Amino acid sequence: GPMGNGMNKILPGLYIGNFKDARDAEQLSKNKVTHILSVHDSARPMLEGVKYLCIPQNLTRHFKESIKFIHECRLRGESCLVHCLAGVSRSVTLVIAYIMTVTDFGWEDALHTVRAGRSCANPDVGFQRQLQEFEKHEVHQYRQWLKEEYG
Repeated sequence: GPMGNGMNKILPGLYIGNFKDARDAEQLSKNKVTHILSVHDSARPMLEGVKYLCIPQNLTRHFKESIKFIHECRLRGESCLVHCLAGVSRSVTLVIAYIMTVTDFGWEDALHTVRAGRSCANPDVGFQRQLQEFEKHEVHQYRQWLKEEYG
């Protein structure tokens, strides 16, 4: 459906879901989620036991902090949930940017990867164009930055 069927594993330690999934103690416990990257303010208090990164549209300027947050979680064997309102566009864009940086993928191959786990994934055209620009002008330096910081 238009807001998914629950939070979905994309890669080991990386999940995408909607705002409801991000408050679902049963899903969070089952998927051992200890980090949440929120691209939508549910107006509800943060949960205990979880490290948050909250992003208040230009998402490119948030790629670096988002990738660091996800990557440091995954390198320590923990699990991160990225969510927005529907888990279709905003969170998906951030996760595509991450996949592009830890692989040699362009944005379309990264979107294929997200859709393999979360079939409702569908960034809106504005974010597709930001990801196109990212693929052409910046992902190669992000890839080098990741190697210099984390080996």
